[PDB]
Amino acid sequence: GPGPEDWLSLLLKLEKNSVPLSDALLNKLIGRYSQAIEALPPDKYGQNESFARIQVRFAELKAIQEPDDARDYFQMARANCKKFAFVHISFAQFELSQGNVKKSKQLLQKAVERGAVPLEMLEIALRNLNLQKKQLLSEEE
Repeated sequence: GPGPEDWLSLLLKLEKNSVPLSDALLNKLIGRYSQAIEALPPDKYGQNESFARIQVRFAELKAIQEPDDARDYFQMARANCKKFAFVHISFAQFELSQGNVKKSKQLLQKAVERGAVPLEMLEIALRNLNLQKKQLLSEEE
């Protein structure tokens, strides 16, 4: 069975081929991400960055499709991929978008306390939250 890097490569190609986006194409994409998650045991991949990207994208797609039921998918991604700062920032971004500023800050502070990496990404996110910006992270690379 293919690993997370092979699955992510297929999933990103499907996202590129799902333009212009529609409800039907969004449902198809979410379905394909669920198939990757069903095929990838989290106990083998907790330290895998491509696996963290798969779990985060599923949660982000669910936040578009049904924001009132997306929290559990961010909690799953954080439970499985806690090492990566971008996982915690994605959850904090979701909370911020829902108007839960206090929860967004607590998620970022807990990630700093628990040593999610890289630290710099978390400091930028905390600065942007304190500056009252809508996005914790801009078009960053």
